[PDB]
Amino acid sequence: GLPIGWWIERPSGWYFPI
Repeated sequence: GLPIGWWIERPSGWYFPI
């Protein structure tokens, strides 16, 4: 969802490690 966080997302962007 957001480039920042932990790793890449499914739809787009990155996600958080929680």
